[PDB]
Amino acid sequence: DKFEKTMLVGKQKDKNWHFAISGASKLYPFPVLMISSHIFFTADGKKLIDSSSVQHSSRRRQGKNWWNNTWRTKLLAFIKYLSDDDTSFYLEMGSEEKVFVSNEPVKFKGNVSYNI
Amino acid sequence: QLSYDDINIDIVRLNAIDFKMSWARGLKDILEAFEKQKVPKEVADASKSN
Amino acid sequence: MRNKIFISHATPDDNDFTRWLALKLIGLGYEVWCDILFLDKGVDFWSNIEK
Amino acid sequence: MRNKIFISHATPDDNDFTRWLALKLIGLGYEVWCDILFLDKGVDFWSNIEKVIREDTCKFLLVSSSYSNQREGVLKELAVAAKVKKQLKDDKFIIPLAIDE
Amino acid sequence: MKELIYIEEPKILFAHGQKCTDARDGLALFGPLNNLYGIKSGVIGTKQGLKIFRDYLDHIQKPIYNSNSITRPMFPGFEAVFDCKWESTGITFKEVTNEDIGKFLYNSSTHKRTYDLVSLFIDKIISANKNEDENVDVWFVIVPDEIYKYCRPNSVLPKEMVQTTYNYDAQFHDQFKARLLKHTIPTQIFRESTLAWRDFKNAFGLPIRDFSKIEGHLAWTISTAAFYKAGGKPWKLSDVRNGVCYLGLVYKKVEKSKNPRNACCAAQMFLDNGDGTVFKGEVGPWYNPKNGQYHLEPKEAKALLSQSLQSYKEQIGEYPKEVFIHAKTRFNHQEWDAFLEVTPKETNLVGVTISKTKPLKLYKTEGDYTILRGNAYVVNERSAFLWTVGYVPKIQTALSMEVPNPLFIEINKGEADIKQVLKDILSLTKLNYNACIFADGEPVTLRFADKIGEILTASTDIKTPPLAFKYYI
Amino acid sequence: KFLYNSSTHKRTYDLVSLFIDKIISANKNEDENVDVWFVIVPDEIYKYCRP
Amino acid sequence: AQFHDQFKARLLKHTIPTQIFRESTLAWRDFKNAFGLPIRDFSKIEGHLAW
RNA sequence: UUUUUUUUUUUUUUUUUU
DNA sequence: AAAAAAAAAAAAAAAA
Ligand SMILES: Nc1ncnc2c1ncn2[C@@H]1O[C@H](COP(=O)(O)OP(=O)(O)OC[C@H]2O[C@H](O)[C@H](O)[C@@H]2O)[C@@H](O)[C@H]1O
Ligand SMILES: Nc1ncnc2c1ncn2[C@@H]1O[C@H](COP(=O)(O)OP(=O)(O)OC[C@H]2O[C@H](O)[C@H](O)[C@@H]2O)[C@@H](O)[C@H]1O
Repeated sequence: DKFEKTMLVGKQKDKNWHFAISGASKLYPFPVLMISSHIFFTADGKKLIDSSSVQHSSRRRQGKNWWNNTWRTKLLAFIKYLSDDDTSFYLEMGSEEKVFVSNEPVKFKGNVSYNI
Repeated sequence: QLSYDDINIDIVRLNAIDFKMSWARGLKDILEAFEKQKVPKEVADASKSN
Repeated sequence: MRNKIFISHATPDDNDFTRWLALKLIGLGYEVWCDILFLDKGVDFWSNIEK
Repeated sequence: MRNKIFISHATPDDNDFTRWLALKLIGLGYEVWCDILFLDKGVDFWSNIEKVIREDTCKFLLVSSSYSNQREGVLKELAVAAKVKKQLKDDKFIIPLAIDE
Repeated sequence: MKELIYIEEPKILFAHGQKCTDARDGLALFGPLNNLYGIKSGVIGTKQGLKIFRDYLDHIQKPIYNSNSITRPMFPGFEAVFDCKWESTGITFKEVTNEDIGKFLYNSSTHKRTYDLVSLFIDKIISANKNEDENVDVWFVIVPDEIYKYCRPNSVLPKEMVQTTYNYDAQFHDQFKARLLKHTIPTQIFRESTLAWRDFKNAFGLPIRDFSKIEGHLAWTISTAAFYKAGGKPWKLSDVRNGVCYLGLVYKKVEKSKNPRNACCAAQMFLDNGDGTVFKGEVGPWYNPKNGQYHLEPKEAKALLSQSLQSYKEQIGEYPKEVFIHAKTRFNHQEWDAFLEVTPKETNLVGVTISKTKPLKLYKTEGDYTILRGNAYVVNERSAFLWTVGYVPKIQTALSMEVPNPLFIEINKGEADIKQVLKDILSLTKLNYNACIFADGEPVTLRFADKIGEILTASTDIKTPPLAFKYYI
Repeated sequence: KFLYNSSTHKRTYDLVSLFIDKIISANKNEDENVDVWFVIVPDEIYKYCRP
Repeated sequence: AQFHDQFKARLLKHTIPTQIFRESTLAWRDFKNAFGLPIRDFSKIEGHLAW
């Protein structure tokens, strides 16, 4: 239950917490695919918890301490698991035509920083 | 929690300015005492503090 | 001519009040000397304080 | 427990009387503390004075003379004695001694 | 690779013309702008709860400390920070008995129970204001916790506790501050929870609202609001240019009248002759029919803008030269036509749209922290992204919790330079008088207008409401 | 403009309105709190705004 | 037609204190009659006005 | 409602085509 | 009566 070097499926007490992604493309600034990260919970590892309040409480109790360094790596690991090669993957839209999306997200650049 | 009975030996003779309950009141006391004893002073300029 | 006001305190325990009082006294126009005020420390200052 | 008798005094002058009294009281089986005879050298003397007055001084004796009336050190240790008197609830904790005619 | 530029962190002015980026540090050292000799405080509530208020007022009197002073500055005490007298002596106390407050709470219907519970405070406070000699600058309402359990919409009283108006909202706070508008009285709601919580415990024994580490921040949020409600100036903005007013339009839903009717509210921000900033409300509530329009008909929009230019021309002498209208919703051209006609020729009219719905989440490659607050990604001369939520180094932590969402700032109408627009929004995110924080999520105009809208949509009989935020926040 | 009127009732109402409007505006639409509102009134109005 | 009475009557809804002053009751020394003495001279009784 | 922020449910409108 | 792209109202907890 661990792709690359970062975990995606885990436990807290009797609740299995599982990493998930929600994807959608936008074409206004650039043709890009935004991916948002989410945490879901199961009672047995296969059947999700039907109570919305319970799931919300569990995901917030998680999201207490995972910061960037463990959201980004899990997101990239899930994307790399979805990859077809080392540098990209393809959405199957036709028998002969495919939509090539990069497995590496867009980088930006900032001229400012600081230290811990 | 610092009772006046537990003060060090070198203070008990000296009058102790009270900052325990109001810091501003004690600071006003300090300013008045410094003015009375004519401590050397410069013109007030908070920009130096900044 | 002696014109500095020394603020003795416990540096790792009474730092905040000393900060507040020193930053207000300096703004008021009173010269203040304290260990927290000066940035960086050396072998010299142990003697410096005394003098 | 408190089993020491402290003899405050003006060190520059009154050493003779205090030494005599301390020797007499030690001979009389009473434990005695004083700077001339029992203070540990090369030690924080004010801190030791505070510790002995606050903690182990069962009885306080002040040698009062023309010098000891205005000496600073005797005044400080006298104030500490007054404070520990308030702490202990003992009105007979302190007995001043009149030496000078 | 796309370039993102950082706009300078704004500075807010304090006493003696001094500048400090932080508000807590500036107030804790340099004090407020004006001198308010004393705050005569009135307390209305149960006798049992008054003990807690007096204890917490004494607690505030003594300076208090946070666990990590770097993250949140310590509180040096009200008398030190604000140099104004605020004592437990001189509090005008009105008592409500447990029996009287319990007769009304245990009701089957939420609307009438809330109406009568709030009337129980309103009548007493009106009597105090209009029948008693002593003056009360600000009125604190200490409220029990069972009320908060059962004074809110869709809060169902347990059947075992049932013992026994629809033109009013089921919200205690909104209705309460709504019905006092005709009296021009400053009020502040306190929950008996928000006060010295350590008495209140859960099953585990920990306090439910356990703030064992964060007393300093709560005291900072209480003291600044109390000072502002008394008529004092905590801090002022210094980078505002001459001849600029802003206005913030927000649309809220109204359920009492058939058709939501989407009432709109506005707030102003402009400079005044001299240096004293003017930050008031511009409230002429313009009722907007249709279920989901959110766009003003020409007549009411013209009335709004005429009122806004008025309260500037009578306060400075001449008309504004540059106006930055902000809103959560984009403007249709029908509103803009009405706006243009009322304005004179000299003024340059600008309508800016601010939104959060855009799902952008900029992660960094390495590090357990978020993006710096103050960065800006300029999509084009008309649109950009500005992270008003994010990391700032002075408070030592990011204001948001997870990786935050930037603000989509677009000049929907007018022309505007993008840099000046993204420069003033970050400046506006500083002047929160309801809470004393380093900076807030998005500019205060859209949130103070949101508050006044949520309050003014609680009472139907509101006529010419006050324009001062002291009666609202 | 108000005082030099033929009707004493109308001039009195206008004078009261002129002050009360500004006072109400200050009370309801201004930030600074006022405990007591002093109304300085000239002498011509005193002599020419009474029954 | 009473300016004072109507004024104090109309401000009642807002529950706001006020005090009406004539300019003569104020520093009267400006106000001079034909003879050259102040009309409302209070030179000997100014302390009571202050009280 | 000392605040702030992030979610989850809903619901809702507009534009188009049958 | 669906499509996505735009809206606000309310609740629940966490930590500042
Ligand atoms: N370093 C200090 N040590 C002692 N008292 C101090 C100090 N600093 C301030 N005080 C205050 O100085 C005040 C009294 O010093 P006084 O005016 O000269 O003598 P009295 O006869 O008029 O008052 C009799 C009290 O003095 C006894 O201590 C008992 O407390 C008596 O109640 C104290 O209240 C302290 O708060
Ligand atoms: N390194 C030293 N620094 C200061 N004094 C010293 C030192 N070494 C020895 N002394 C001696 O310490 C003495 C300082 O006494 P004083 O203040 O002048 O006059 P008092 O009558 O008020 O002293 C009475 C108490 O103070 C005493 O410490 C004892 O504890 C007494 O109980 C000097 O003789 C010094 O030669």
